[PDB]
Amino acid sequence: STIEEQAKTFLDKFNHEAEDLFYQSSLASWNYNTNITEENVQNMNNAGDKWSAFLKEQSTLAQMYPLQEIQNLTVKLQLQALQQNGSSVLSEDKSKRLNTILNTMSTIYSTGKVCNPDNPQECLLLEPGLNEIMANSLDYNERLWAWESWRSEVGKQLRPLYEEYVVLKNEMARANHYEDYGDYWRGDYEVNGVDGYDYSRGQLIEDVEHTFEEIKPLYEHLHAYVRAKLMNAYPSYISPIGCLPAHLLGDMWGRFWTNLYSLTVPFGQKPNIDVTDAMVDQAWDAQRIFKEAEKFFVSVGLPNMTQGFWENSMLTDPGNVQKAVCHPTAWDLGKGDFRILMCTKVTMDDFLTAHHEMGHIQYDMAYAAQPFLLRNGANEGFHEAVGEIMSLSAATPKHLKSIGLLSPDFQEDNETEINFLLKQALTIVGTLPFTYMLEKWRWMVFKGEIPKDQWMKKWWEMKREIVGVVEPVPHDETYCDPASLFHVSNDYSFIRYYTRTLYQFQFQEALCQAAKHEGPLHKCDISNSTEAGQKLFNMLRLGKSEPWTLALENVVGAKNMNVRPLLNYFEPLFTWLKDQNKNSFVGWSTDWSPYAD
Amino acid sequence: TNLCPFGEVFNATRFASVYAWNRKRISNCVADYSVLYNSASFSTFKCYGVSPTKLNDLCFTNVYADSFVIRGDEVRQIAPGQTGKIADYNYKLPDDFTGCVIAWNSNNLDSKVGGNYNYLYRLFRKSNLKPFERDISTEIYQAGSTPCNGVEGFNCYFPLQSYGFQPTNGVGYQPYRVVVLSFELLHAPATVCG
Ligand SMILES: *[C@@H]1O[C@H](CO)[C@@H](O)[C@H](O)[C@H]1NC(C)=O
Ligand SMILES: *[C@@H]1O[C@H](CO)[C@@H](O)[C@H](O)[C@H]1NC(C)=O
Ligand SMILES: *[C@@H]1O[C@H](CO)[C@@H](O)[C@H](O)[C@H]1NC(C)=O
Ligand SMILES: *[C@@H]1O[C@H](CO)[C@@H](O)[C@H](O)[C@H]1NC(C)=O
Ligand SMILES: *[C@@H]1O[C@H](CO)[C@@H](O)[C@H](O)[C@H]1NC(C)=O
Ligand SMILES: [Cl-]
Ligand SMILES: [Zn+2]
Repeated sequence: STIEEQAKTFLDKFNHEAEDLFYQSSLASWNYNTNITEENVQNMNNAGDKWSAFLKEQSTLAQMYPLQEIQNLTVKLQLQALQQNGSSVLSEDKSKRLNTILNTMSTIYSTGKVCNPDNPQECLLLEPGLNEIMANSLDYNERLWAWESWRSEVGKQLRPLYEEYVVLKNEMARANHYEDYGDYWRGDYEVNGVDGYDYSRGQLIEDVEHTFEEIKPLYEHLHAYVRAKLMNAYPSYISPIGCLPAHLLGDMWGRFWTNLYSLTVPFGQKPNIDVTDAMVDQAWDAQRIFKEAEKFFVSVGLPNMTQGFWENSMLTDPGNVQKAVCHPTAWDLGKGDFRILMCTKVTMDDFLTAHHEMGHIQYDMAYAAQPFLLRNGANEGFHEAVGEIMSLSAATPKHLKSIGLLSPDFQEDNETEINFLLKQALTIVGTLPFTYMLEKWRWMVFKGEIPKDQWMKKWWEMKREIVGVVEPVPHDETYCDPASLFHVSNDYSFIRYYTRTLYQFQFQEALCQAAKHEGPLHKCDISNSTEAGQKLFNMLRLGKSEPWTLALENVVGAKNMNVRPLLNYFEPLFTWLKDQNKNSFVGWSTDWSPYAD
Repeated sequence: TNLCPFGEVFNATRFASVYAWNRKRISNCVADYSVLYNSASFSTFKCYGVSPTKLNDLCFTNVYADSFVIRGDEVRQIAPGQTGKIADYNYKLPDDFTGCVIAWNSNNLDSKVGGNYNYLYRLFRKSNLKPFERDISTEIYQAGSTPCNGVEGFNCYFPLQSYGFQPTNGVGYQPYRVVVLSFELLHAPATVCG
């Protein structure tokens, strides 16, 4: 009778149709990804097309019930998710133009190549060629050549496309009554109509900026320590008061500073924990690795894996006859079918990755009873936050001793912990100014605050000011250096890596408290704590049926993103950095550059 | 003194869809209810009213054996006082139910790669079923006010949806064969004993 009762019946029909159509698609996608054949690309495309067509038809249909006349909020959440027409609010001509632009930028990125200035037939792609240079080379000029020629050969191609992408995406977003495409992206965090849990799209800007201010002193000190270490190794290339040259950061963008570890390691003769040899000594295999991770989750009160998981997952490289896509992924196919795909090696890295991916599965199993559309993380940052904390616990010396991979005669001390925290900070803290700065620039481009003729000028001013990184070669507006990173040229939002990073330390802090952990937060292992498992499970089973602010509060007692646990985690390194830096300049002047003499 | 034909109900090659649940009347025969219990091949065998061990020492005028296929997660609705799509729209047990409910996993027979769509269930109905009622209509369900004129459209859904049984589903989604035994007493002689 009423509009809500009809929407309920419509969703009732959608859920049952969607489950089966999504299941076929996932199944066809699975057979391609474990067995790369031309026939399988085809089945994968057809079943995905059916699923895409089903959604467009159901989206149109869902728009005939106005949310304005729906009071039940979970009905309202589902209808709204299905109603977001997205691109189909543009004219067909603009949609086709946009999808063509998207496609071209994507293939420019994945097929873009540079050839060395001596041999026009010997070329490198980004992956593996340029990435191997930017992660491994110590040679200043090789790194400079890779950095610059990536941005001038492929970035210049992306520039005109990116300009037209911004125009069309903004048209798309305004037609859906957002103020621009960045505001559209910030929609992931919006909560309306739940008293004491609402969250506006603009509020995300303020909380990212406020939490970032509190991160700056840790980052300034990390930056100053890293600059001093690099200056010792490159004395004629680095100013003691300047920004870090962008091509000296350990990958193609300085997205993570992970690969600076060999040049910056504090206590360079202390042994690093690597249980790989011990796994090989005890003849572990992939099966044992995943059995151990299962044991980890069972120890905190969470279910074991389903029988189908063990039967249907692909946990080792399937030999050489069939080729597989070996990037580790957790699959939620629907209908109680959960799988991990991973070409597992007998290494500590893959041992930790397995706990990470199985955390995804554990999240997927917990919200499987939610209606189809609410089967997801509470927001874009939750799934990855959940995966990360599992590797935190699994890697600690306590846990590695507990499972017999680390000798009890292993000696943890001051220095090995500072080593570990610095390696952690290079990756985790190093990416936070990078991530904030990149998204801020996109948010301002989408908002219209950066004219086209200052795109690159503003990009490099914000790199120098916010990130403390300076370009080694001047770039005019024929470049599009943002787009030389995957997420920009492939149309993915980036703030998720910032929010995820804060969430994970909030979770870990809460769970380690519930586990009664004594000592510095980075040493905590939540193993054997059913109190920790329950507190996590109370959020996991929510999916996205509740506001993310409430889902967060279930675990950590607060309703918002908070930096304090991240700083708490890094406090032992902070005080050590501050002491190390007593004879250094802390901070950076932005006018120095490698090419200005 | 002939044996009750339970093998043809339990070992049928193909079961009914639950919306069109099959009923077999059992009469004038001798039934060994403790070979059924002591098979150790059923995941569910919950009698409501008297123990199997004890009802093998009993006589009834008529026994009914209803059989059908549902999802693993739905077997719990084959019990008195349950709600859900099966209990409300397909097969409804009364409150004072006195028979037995048997079920087992039939993933090996009732699912196949690419999907077995043979089995259907009723997704919508204007109201709930009375106990032991059966509805096999295929009338388009009018969810709105505009009539349907016998075709699917906005607010007009075909009322029967198919299960899609693939062998790789989870146990909650796998097919389960179900036999329900109803025992009745009347004024006529008791033609079923053990
Ligand atoms: C891989 O795919 C081919 C065709 O796409 C199929 O015939 C073959 O059986 C598959 N291999 C395995 C191991 O399933
Ligand atoms: C919303 O709808 C679902 C199903 O229609 C129902 O179970 C739930 O209790 C309802 N909640 C509210 C607050 O209306
Ligand atoms: C998972 O744990 C339960 C609880 O003991 C057990 O009954 C079940 O058989 C286990 N599953 C597997 C695949 O071992
Ligand atoms: C968890 O408990 C078991 C049983 O007491 C023990 O063998 C294992 O080492 C424990 N793990 C930790 C990290 O305490
Ligand atoms: C069904 O078949 C099996 C296998 O032969 C048999 O043991 C069983 O008794 C049969 N069921 C009945 C009710 O006779
Ligand atoms: Cl850049
Ligand atoms: Zn992950």
